[PDB]
Amino acid sequence: EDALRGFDALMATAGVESTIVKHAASGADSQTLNDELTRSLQLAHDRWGLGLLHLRHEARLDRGEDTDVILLVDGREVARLSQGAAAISATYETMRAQNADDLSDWGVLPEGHRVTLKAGNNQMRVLVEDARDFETHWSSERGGAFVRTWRQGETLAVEVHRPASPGTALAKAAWKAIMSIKDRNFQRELMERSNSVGMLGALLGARHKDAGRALERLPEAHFAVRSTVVRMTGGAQREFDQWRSMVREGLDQLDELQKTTTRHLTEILRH
Amino acid sequence: EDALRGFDALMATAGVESTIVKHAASGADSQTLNDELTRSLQLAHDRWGLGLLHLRHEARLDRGEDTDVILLVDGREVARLSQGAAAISATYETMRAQNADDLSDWGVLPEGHRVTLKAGNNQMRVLVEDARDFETHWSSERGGAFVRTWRQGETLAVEVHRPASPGTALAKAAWKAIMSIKDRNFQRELMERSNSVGMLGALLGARHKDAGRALERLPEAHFAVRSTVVRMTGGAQREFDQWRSMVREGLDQLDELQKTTTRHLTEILRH
Repeated sequence: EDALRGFDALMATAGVESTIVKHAASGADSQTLNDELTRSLQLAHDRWGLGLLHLRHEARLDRGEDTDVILLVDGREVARLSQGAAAISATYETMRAQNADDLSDWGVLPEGHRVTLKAGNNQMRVLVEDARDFETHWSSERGGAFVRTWRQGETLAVEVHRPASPGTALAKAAWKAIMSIKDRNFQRELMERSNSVGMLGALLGARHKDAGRALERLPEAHFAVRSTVVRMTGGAQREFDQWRSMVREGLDQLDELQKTTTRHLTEILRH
Repeated sequence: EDALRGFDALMATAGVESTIVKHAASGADSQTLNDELTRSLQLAHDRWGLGLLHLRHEARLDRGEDTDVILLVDGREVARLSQGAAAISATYETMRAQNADDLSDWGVLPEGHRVTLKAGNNQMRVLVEDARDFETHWSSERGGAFVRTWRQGETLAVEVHRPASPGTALAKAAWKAIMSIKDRNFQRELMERSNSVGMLGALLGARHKDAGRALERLPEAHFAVRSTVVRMTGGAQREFDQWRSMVREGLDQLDELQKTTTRHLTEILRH
């Protein structure tokens, strides 16, 4: 029964408007349900930013009962939702790798000479206009963000991410939930307790918890949103102006989405 | 019996030091003989410059008698040497295609955005240093030659060719063979006849021919050498200086080889 809501909560960690409950009860074709799951999962991963973009993430339904949702990588069974979110997180963590900096060391395209951008400006104009495949190293974009870009065939793509952590997501949403209390005496008491237990600790103590009893069961606890990817397949792929436009779009979507998730997080913080 | 010498003459049209007679009579393994044939043929094609570099040219021996040599393209039987050189030429001609100019329209790498180099200088430095695959359009090199370059994986390659024709090859070699007569009276007579029949016509009339009786049977009559390719797979592939060096090398080899073939041609002209 409960697999549908699990997956929806998972997706909800990112701006993923899953409608699986509106089709699972509609008798939708199993292959179309799986297809939609998979597209949702892939988008989810673009948002989470694990640097696992080099993999095929697929999602399936089970044939037996109690019907669960299988997470697969490259057609191999990896996880199931019934394992709880934390296990899925650790599973994905064993897959991710980081370089000398706190950044993904992987790269998207099959291995082999990722572009050492170094410096320069017309550096990439050549690549957008006159190049088959390539992928850049990370660009240390000054605006508090890191970005890289690649193209595969007729598809051009850019990703942007800020180094984040569910803990920063929770600090923001928890402080914001404390500010939204609108009960200065109770708020005062909780702020006073935050001095020793942090924002989250105080908020947990307010709801008759010992160490986040329901917290560990909920997804948002780990793998917050920290990245986004903009891609286009189509004539404009080499326009370059389109490329700056993608970058702008990506920054805008990153900021909007992480603020949106803090909004939803803060919301559930007060229930 | 005669297939070995046919192939050797074919190869001899280009600087191809075939030794097939030293191994066919040595009992060499059939697969190694075929392998060597194939490598020779591919080099031959680099020299001839048909713009068919996008194909797999392979050469095989026959199992029956009288054992002939099969020319294959992409594992399909295309021609056999027993067909005479002219037929092989026409066969290859149906394969070649030329653009708005007298140049091959094909390109090497699978189709899709060959680089419109247009103008510019650091245009390509980006590509040698920071690019996976690509291939340029032809470069109108001022030095009476056209050149283009591409890379496939860890292999970087450049080709250079001059627009030529076996007829120009024969005009040069024939005039040179007339000058090498060293019999000013006979030479005078043949030069006088050239006025109406061309150099080749005069030289044919000197050897009791009507329209090149043996000429049509010999390879050099068609598909002269007009191109060469320099390729490297190895660290230096992105050095760029190595790239200029390849270009220099290619021009040098083109000039040396076409002069060498004129030498050998002229030689057979006087027998």
